[PDB]
Amino acid sequence: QSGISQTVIVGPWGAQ
Amino acid sequence: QSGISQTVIVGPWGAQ
Amino acid sequence: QSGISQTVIVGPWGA
Amino acid sequence: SGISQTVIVGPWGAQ
Amino acid sequence: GKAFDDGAFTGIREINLSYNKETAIGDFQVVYDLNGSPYVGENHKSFITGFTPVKISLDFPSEYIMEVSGYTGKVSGYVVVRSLTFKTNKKTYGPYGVTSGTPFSLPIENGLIVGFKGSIGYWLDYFSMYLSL
Amino acid sequence: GKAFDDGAFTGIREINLSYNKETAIGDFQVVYDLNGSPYVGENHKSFITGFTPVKISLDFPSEYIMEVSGYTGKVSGYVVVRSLTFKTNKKTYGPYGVTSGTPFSLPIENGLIVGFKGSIGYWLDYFSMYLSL
Amino acid sequence: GKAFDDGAFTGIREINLSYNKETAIGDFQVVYDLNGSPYVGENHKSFITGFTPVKISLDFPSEYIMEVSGYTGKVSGYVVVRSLTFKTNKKTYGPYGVTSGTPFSLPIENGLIVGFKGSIGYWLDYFSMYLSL
Amino acid sequence: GKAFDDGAFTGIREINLSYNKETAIGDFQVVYDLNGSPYVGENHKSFITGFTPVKISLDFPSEYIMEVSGYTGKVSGYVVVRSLTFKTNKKTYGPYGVTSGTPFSLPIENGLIVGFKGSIGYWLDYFSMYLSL
Ligand SMILES: OC[C@H]1O[C@@H](O)[C@H](O)[C@@H](O)[C@H]1O
Ligand SMILES: OC[C@H]1O[C@@H](O)[C@H](O)[C@@H](O)[C@H]1O
Ligand SMILES: OC[C@H]1O[C@@H](O)[C@H](O)[C@@H](O)[C@H]1O
Repeated sequence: QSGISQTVIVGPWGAQ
Repeated sequence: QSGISQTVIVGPWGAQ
Repeated sequence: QSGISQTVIVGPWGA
Repeated sequence: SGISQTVIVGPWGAQ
Repeated sequence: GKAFDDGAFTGIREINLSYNKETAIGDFQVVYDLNGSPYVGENHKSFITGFTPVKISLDFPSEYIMEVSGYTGKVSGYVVVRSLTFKTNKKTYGPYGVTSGTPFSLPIENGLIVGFKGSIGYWLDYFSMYLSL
Repeated sequence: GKAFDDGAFTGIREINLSYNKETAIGDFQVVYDLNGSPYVGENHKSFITGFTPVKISLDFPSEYIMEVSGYTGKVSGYVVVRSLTFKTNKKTYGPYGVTSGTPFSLPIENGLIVGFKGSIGYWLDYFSMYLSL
Repeated sequence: GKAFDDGAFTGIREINLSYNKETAIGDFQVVYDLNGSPYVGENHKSFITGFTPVKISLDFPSEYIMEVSGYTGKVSGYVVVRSLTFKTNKKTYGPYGVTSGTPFSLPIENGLIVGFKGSIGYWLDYFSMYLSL
Repeated sequence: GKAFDDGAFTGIREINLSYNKETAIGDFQVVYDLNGSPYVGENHKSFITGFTPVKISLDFPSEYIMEVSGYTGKVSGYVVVRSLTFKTNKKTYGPYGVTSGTPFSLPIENGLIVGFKGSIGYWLDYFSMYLSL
């Protein structure tokens, strides 16, 4: 994997 | 607090 | 429920 | 992938 | 309506639902993944009949939901879920039901839907989703 | 617009934003919690001026993020976030901006908003939220 | 030996294991909690017999494992898990097996064991634990 | 000793420590990653001097800790952490301090160490680690 911690991300709301 | 695993929960959408 | 985010904590090792 | 994951500690024993 | 809570699993293999083009979403049931094997969740049934059945069979694990959207609106005075759309990295399933009322959308940039909870009377009153990495 | 990404922190202490009653959300800045101490996030500024500023100071940690809602719509040819409302376990902060176009809502049953990302040009083009237990 | 992997669940209700007071841990089996219901995990077995069975029945959900400790050592030229101890917030179960070789200890300040994986030949070669909030 | 708690971060860029072969770990300080930026954690210094300094610079983000191991033992009537070893997917850093006393090991199959807490008096009395996906 990688040394970067992950987090749930919701969205995007708006353009696209 | 207890031996029950937890999860992120989004909602509710709809009534209440 | 609290406004502070939580993380798994393992340990302590030592005293 | 569509499989959720979890923190895994170990292995303790034969490596 | 009758509340339900499937709880959390390791992914989604299939969503089985029912709708009526005049009213709202009826039945709702999910085949989850549980550690690489399917797990048939409880069938959450409407108190009434006359619904059009739909089977959303996912190409698990490479196909996963990236957005859940729909509409909430009044049907016979009740606030219910009138429509649902499931958007994956491979396909768009829906809309099922009536695209009338208040839109809602849950797009996901990182993480997975791993469970559903809600309530069903004549129609799907409300729902929530379990999210996990 | 100019994309921004604050990343993940341990909670929210304060949200600073600006809006215009004829257009949309302009500025966006967050004072996050970082392991018990305030952490002042970078100020994400609009390319233009003329906005009304608002400070949402939360009673951290007892007060927290239970719902974020708002509206997206067309402003001078662009699809942007026209309004925002932040609802806590104690109070409703908003609506700020123009409540016109298409609604969106993110209610939270379990977990917290721990970060923001998105893009700002003349207005807040879009945004996403980092969620954690 | 033969690798096993139970995957992840929502908690632990029972641990059924076997040991020999002169060798190491033999069989290993877990009754998990799966969203408020018992889920009987597969019984992972030694390729030999002569082990003493032990049932560690937990008062789920008020009772949960806070520490897993034990010993790894050489039995017939093979590095295996010779002993295991499970400390809950209510009681200490063990040591089961041989308190000889190299000790190990997994204390948990925050979070829960939600699954097991490992390998068993004549004895438990190794094991790992799934942790979750 | 003096209790410390750095809290949780996005990752680890550098570990600074000190040790003395006749005693134990003296110093402990971490340079974390906070959303892509190094974040210098507080220097948790021993009450005394005479330690050999150690800098463990990681090739973040490709290089990360897969195991923390060490030894606890009685030094001047106190149970302290006498030795530490950090193994990454690249190399083994350590042992730092003598490999004598009660060993401990925290190997990781999935997830990352995202923070440290503990206590330092004359030596590192104890420590815990924050783990996250
Ligand atoms: O679904 C709409 C409604 O259906 C009824 O049967 C039920 O009693 C109500 O509580 C509500 O759920
Ligand atoms: O905010 C609306 C727009 O503002 C402009 O300045 C920018 O060039 C566009 O890409 C868009 O962001
Ligand atoms: O590090 C070993 C010890 O160091 C002393 O100075 C302190 O008073 C003790 O509480 C313990 O921390």
